Amino acid sequence: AGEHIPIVPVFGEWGFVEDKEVYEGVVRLTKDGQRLRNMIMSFNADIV
Amino acid sequence: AYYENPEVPQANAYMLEAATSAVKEVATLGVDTEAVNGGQVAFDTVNQ
Amino acid sequence: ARTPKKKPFFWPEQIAGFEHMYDGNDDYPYYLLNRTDENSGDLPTQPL
Repeated sequence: AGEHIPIVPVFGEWGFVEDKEVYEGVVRLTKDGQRLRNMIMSFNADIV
Repeated sequence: AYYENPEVPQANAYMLEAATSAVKEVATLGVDTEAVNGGQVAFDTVNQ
Repeated sequence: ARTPKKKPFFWPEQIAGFEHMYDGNDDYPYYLLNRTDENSGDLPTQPL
């Protein structure tokens, strides 16, 4: 029944790397720093 | 003579410093205003 | 993750028959190594 596409995606910062799409929330590469802590946590648990 | 366990190397401690700073880095976009309208301001403008 | 960490060195001729005295569990409150060896005996000097 629309006269335009009724589906509106909301984005954070939105754009292209060059030609591939990329967008980010507040979680994008947050994943990196969590894994360093988890690394030390898993290894030292084995020592204990 | 008494058994000496791994005491957790200085390399592990150096990585803990890099780990704690990394996880909070992306996680906070940048608090513009305390409480409401924090790091979500970038999302809020494009959402409306 | 990868590196050997602080654990006692031994010789293969003084760790012979000891593998229940190291396992990472409490089956023991002490350790045992070979004090003397054939082809001139030995005495403890902390040989580890």
